[PDB]
Amino acid sequence: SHRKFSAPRHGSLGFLPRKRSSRHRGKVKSFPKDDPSKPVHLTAFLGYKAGMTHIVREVDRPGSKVNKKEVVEAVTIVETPPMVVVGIVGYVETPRGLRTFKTVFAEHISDECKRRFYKNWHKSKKKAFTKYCKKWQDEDGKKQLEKDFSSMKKYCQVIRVIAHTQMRLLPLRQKKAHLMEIQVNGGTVAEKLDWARERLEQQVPVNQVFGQDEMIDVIGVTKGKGYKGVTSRWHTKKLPRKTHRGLRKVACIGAWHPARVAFSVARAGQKGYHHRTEINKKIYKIGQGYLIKDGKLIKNNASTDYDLSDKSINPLGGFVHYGEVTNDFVMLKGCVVGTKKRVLTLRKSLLV
Amino acid sequence: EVQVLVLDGRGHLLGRLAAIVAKQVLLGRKVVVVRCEGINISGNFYRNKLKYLAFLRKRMNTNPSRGPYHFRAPSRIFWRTVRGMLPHKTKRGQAALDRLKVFDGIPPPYDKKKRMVVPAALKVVRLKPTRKFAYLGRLAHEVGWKYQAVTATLEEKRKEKAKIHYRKKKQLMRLRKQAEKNVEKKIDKYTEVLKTHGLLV
Amino acid sequence: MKTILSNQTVDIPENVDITLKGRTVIVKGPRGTLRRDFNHINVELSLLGKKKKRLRVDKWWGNRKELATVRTICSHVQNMIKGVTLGFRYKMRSVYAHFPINVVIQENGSLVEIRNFLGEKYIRRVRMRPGVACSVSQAQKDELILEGNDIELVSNSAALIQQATTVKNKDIRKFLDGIYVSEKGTVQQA
Amino acid sequence: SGRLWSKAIFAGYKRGLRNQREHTALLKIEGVYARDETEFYLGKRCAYVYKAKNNTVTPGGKPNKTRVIWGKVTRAHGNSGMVRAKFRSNLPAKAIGHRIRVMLYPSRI
Amino acid sequence: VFRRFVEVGRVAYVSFGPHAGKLVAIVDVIDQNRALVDGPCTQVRRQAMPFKCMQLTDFILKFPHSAHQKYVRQAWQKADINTKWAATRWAKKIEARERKAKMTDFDRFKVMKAKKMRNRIIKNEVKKLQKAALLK
RNA sequence: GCGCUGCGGGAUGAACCGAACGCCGGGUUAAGGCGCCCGAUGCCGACGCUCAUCAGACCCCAGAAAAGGUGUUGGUUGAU
RNA sequence: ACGUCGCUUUUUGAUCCUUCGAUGUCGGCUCUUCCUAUCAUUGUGAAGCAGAAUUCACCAAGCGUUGGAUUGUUCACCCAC
RNA sequence: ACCAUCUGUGGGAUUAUGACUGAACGCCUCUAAGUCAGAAUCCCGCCCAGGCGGAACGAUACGGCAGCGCCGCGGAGCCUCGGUUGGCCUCGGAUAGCCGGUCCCCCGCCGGGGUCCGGUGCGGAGUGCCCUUCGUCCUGGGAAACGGGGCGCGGCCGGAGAGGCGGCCGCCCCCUCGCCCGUCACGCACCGCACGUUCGUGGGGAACCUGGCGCUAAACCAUUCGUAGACGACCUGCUU
Ligand SMILES: COc1ccc(C[C@H]2NC[C@H](O)[C@H]2OC(C)=O)cc1
Ligand SMILES: [K+]
Ligand SMILES: [K+]
Ligand SMILES: [K+]
Ligand SMILES: [Mg+2]
Ligand SMILES: [Mg+2]
Ligand SMILES: [Mg+2]
Ligand SMILES: [Mg+2]
Ligand SMILES: [Mg+2]
Ligand SMILES: [Mg+2]
Ligand SMILES: [Mg+2]
Ligand SMILES: [Mg+2]
Ligand SMILES: [Mg+2]
Ligand SMILES: [Mg+2]
Ligand SMILES: [Mg+2]
Ligand SMILES: [Mg+2]
Ligand SMILES: [Mg+2]
Ligand SMILES: [Mg+2]
Ligand SMILES: [Mg+2]
Ligand SMILES: [Mg+2]
Ligand SMILES: [Mg+2]
Ligand SMILES: [Mg+2]
Ligand SMILES: [Mg+2]
Ligand SMILES: [Mg+2]
Ligand SMILES: [Mg+2]
Ligand SMILES: [Mg+2]
Ligand SMILES: [Mg+2]
Ligand SMILES: [Mg+2]
Ligand SMILES: [Mg+2]
Ligand SMILES: [Mg+2]
Ligand SMILES: [Mg+2]
Ligand SMILES: [Mg+2]
Ligand SMILES: [Mg+2]
Ligand SMILES: [Mg+2]
Ligand SMILES: [Mg+2]
Repeated sequence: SHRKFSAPRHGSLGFLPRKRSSRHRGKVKSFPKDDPSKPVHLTAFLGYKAGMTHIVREVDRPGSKVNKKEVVEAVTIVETPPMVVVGIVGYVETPRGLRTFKTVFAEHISDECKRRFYKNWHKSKKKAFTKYCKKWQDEDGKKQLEKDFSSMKKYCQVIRVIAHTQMRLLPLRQKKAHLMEIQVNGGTVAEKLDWARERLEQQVPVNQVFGQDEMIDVIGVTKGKGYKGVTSRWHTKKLPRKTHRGLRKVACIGAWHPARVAFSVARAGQKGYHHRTEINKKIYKIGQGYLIKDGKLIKNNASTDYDLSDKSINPLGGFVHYGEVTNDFVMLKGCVVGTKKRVLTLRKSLLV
Repeated sequence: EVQVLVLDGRGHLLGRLAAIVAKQVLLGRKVVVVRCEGINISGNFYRNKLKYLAFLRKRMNTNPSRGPYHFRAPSRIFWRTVRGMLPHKTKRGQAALDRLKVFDGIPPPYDKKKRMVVPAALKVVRLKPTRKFAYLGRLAHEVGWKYQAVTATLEEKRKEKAKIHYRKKKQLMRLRKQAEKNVEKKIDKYTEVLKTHGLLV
Repeated sequence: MKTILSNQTVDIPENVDITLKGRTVIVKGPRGTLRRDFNHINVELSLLGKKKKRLRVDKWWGNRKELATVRTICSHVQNMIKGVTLGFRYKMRSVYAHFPINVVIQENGSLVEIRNFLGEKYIRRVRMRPGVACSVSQAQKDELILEGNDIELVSNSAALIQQATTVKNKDIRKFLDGIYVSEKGTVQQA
Repeated sequence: SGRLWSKAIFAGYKRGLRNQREHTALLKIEGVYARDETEFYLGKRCAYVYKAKNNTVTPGGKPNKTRVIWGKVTRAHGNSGMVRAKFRSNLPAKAIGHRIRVMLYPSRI
Repeated sequence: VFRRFVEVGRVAYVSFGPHAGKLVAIVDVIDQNRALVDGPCTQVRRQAMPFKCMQLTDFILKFPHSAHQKYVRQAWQKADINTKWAATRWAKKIEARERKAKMTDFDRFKVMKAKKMRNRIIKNEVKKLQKAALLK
């Protein structure tokens, strides 16, 4: 018979399965649509969740009760040292999807990037790309690389740069660099290759990818919680105290028929450490890293036009469980997924 | 007969072509079907779209991941039609099914091969001119096929190349008709032998 | 039954040139060129005469339904002959009780913006079909002139305007507000 | 040298729908798609030529991998050029869809 | 667009059936499916014959509908359809097919030797025209 | 008739349709079929009727009525 | 209205085919899914539709349909949103 | 922890319906052919997972004379799986129509269009075309001599949808045989008989010998980390 009282289902079936993410680094499942009219530009960036503080600002929202009034808004600090472009990858549109056409790497690869290629760097001979790099010097290699760039020019429709973070500038135990592909939008494919070739081995600051007052998306892996019951994983109503055999359960996991447990019923299992893509996280401040100017160290990235105090974004005593933020950072309104020290993928908005 | 039978799917009716293909793969005879997007289905489009939407509703209730797989590509739709016409739960049927290759558009290497039609399944032959029919390409595009535009772009490229090849053939054939007229005295006697036995008219 | 033969013949003015590419009809006249494709109807089109031309539509062995398209094609061709000689002029009138309907023409008759329909702050942007020019009448107020060569394009453009100004959630027997087609005519008078 | 035999496919065994008679085979011969065209092939020797692991004696040659099951076309089957054939041993089911050689002898033309 | 019409006097070539490969004249039309045909000079007596086995030719005789076979024969011989039909490429294509199916084993050998030679003389002249056009 | 009974057909099924049974070869059928599963129409089968945005599709048998249609196809009675 | 044709298995009956070397019985609670003969919400047609409100009908089950007093209650009834 | 705080989205075909043009039915008609607007529905996108599904790229095992790669279609032999018994190297498509070939105009030696001329039961035809196997000798005509044959060499161009293939040029060597019809005889002619003929120097697993060229790694465990965790798994660090 029908359930006496109507009630919404507990949880969303659009985030199934609730399994531990197969990847630790956030993956850009969809890059922004390419408008050839736009200038050549990167669409994503990698940052690290340092921690959260709060700000005070005046709101210009006509018709609101906070119009021309000051509010306190929580913000998240994402440390974004410049990324190094170490490769270009081309994609061809096929009736089976997008296919990796050709990959060209730069001549010089840092040990930060090279650590990504090894499970045990300590025991390795660090031979990765040792023979590949000679292509940039040998005459035969130079022609072969030019054939690759021309073939990518002629056949590829999607051009992406392979860039890596600089883990040496971060206060983390990890020295292995997170590498990712960042799509290059704008311009023609020929302009994409010309633009990407110049950036090879170069650094790209975060302020060249994102701007002030921009709605961006944050992609990353949520905080892991381990094995969780239905009460915590799916937020099902707790059963009465008198319940025998335990009460942190779902009482009925299905009708007699169909004679199988359905996939839509709440079950115990892994909670957290799920890949997620939150959107419309506004950029409040693109902070500058510590700078050495004419002998002295400039670190007043937390000073505003109304609080001229010479202080850094670092809270007194440093960010808890993260460290000190000395590089460029992005101040995002609200919270984002992941623990402290979690690598986050910052993507431009897919929407208008 | 040929080792591999390459069939152009354009202008053909889905079920009629599937019946012919299913028999051939059961008799050995590796078959390759191309341009499955060009396959037609009898009846107006909306009726056929309703039929396939009704197919999407069939999912295992307890676990749709195990339930029927709704393949959106015109190639896979035709492939599933053929599978329904085979004993695909036996080794004989499975081996027969492996002998069939289906492609949307004409991929290499079959784009530079002569493609054969099946007049018993051709729409111009099997359907009255006043009956409505549906295109498998449009039907698939509206049930979740993503690569209608990419296939259409690549097919236009292939057709450009095939016309250059045809212009070359017409040039070569015009020259061969010129060649025969020049050397007609030297091949007169050989021409009569062909004419005597009906090899020429 | 299946009738053996059913044909209707349409005359052609001396200033009009019609060429046939199979079932495609190309009509050329002083006002321009109109092309229509009739590949969806299995009929035979022929041109008769040399000093004065004449188009004939033939249908062999058709059922009752196939029989009906013979006059349909002939009427379509006569409309095309009308379009390239005299054109089509669909006059629309704006009817309003209280709030006047303000129509401004943009992009040389290609975009029609309708304002203050029923007092709404919503501006209606209606895009004319290609080859159709909309204008505001100068002789009489509250009147729009739609001019084009294809009756179907001109009339569909008028239909788009008419259904743009639709009263909702109100008794439409009262609230007779909108822009309505008042006259169907030709740019030139014979 | 040349083919000297006609190509045929072991389509399957004589059968209804739920009963199979393995002592009789059904053959499809290329070029023969009408019943009236099967009269040439009636009585012709049929061979299922396959290979195994062990060597077996070869008439007029050295032992090799090749083995043959010998048969003969017995009658036409249906209206579509199929023929019935009986082989000295019942054809193995693995041969369905494979090649059967239809010889040109015993000749009567 | 049509050029060949079923009418009284139209000469049709029978494709299949008892009289396959013969010419007949349409004497009258029974209904939409059958016509009254009569080949007096082609050894096909007057009888009904469906349009499905008839292939219209470009020959029309002048005699009134349902006329006696005598007047059909007179018109057939007056226009002399038999020789005119034989002169057409349609008939020549037919007789070429009969010859080709009639080829004995020796004839097939002789035709092939002629093919190994004629196609080869044509091939060289084609190559010469390739080279001549390239220079020009 | 089933029960006591297999077998061909009816997808499947105690009763339906054919037919009742030693172990086999050849031939031919019944009821039932012959697009493909799946043996057989791969006949240049015959004459129509029907378009369904819930078409229809074979005893038992496994879905439908009153009522209505200016859909279409025949036919009846009148009338100009 | 008098008549008359139906559909459903959400009531009760009728029957006794299955289960008596046993298929745990009412109600609630918890939870999922499904049906539509749609209460609301999206798009609409009609009115004895001036507006507002309301009623009838169509596409339509995507989404929602609650907090309590009495009662073991299903069902009722009332308070309030 | 709504007991604090942040974020939640774009298309498409269309339903109902309302229409356009328009016959059936000289009028009319949203429908018959044709066409338009159209929604919490539907399908896709966004988002979650990622096939007994692919892709691109890196590094590929040393003082042992070891392991390996590639070439030399290098030499044999072995075990093991067998199927097959010439090729077709491609316009687009129309079907109440189509195909081929030319003289003029414009897109720039192209291509398109307008005439004109042929073909159309498709003969510039898949009911088709191509190739062809007995070999050799003597010997004469044709045909050819702008010729054949060589992972023989080097170079160039084209092909990315799954290119995994195709063509051209330069040179060197070699033969003037190759293909039609003739002269001339010979080959085990194995004494009527089956699995013969081909792809093919087939695919696979090894174990040798042989010459040249080329390479000297990483994974896992253990340890550590705690962005992770029931255990596995997962993120990390380990002489600049
Ligand atoms: C009056 O309500 C009831 C009467 C009987 C039963 C039990 C039976 N139901 C089916 C079986 O025959 C038997 O089940 C068992 C385990 O004995 C349950 C409720
Ligand atoms: K319930
Ligand atoms: K043997
Ligand atoms: K019981
Ligand atoms: Mg409910
Ligand atoms: Mg994606
Ligand atoms: Mg208790
Ligand atoms: Mg879905
Ligand atoms: Mg999907
Ligand atoms: Mg109201
Ligand atoms: Mg209005
Ligand atoms: Mg008993
Ligand atoms: Mg008895
Ligand atoms: Mg019995
Ligand atoms: Mg049975
Ligand atoms: Mg049944
Ligand atoms: Mg028997
Ligand atoms: Mg019978
Ligand atoms: Mg059956
Ligand atoms: Mg069969
Ligand atoms: Mg009543
Ligand atoms: Mg009971
Ligand atoms: Mg029990
Ligand atoms: Mg029991
Ligand atoms: Mg139980
Ligand atoms: Mg309760
Ligand atoms: Mg309903
Ligand atoms: Mg629901
Ligand atoms: Mg109580
Ligand atoms: Mg909360
Ligand atoms: Mg829309
Ligand atoms: Mg109208
Ligand atoms: Mg409508
Ligand atoms: Mg629309
Ligand atoms: Mg062999």
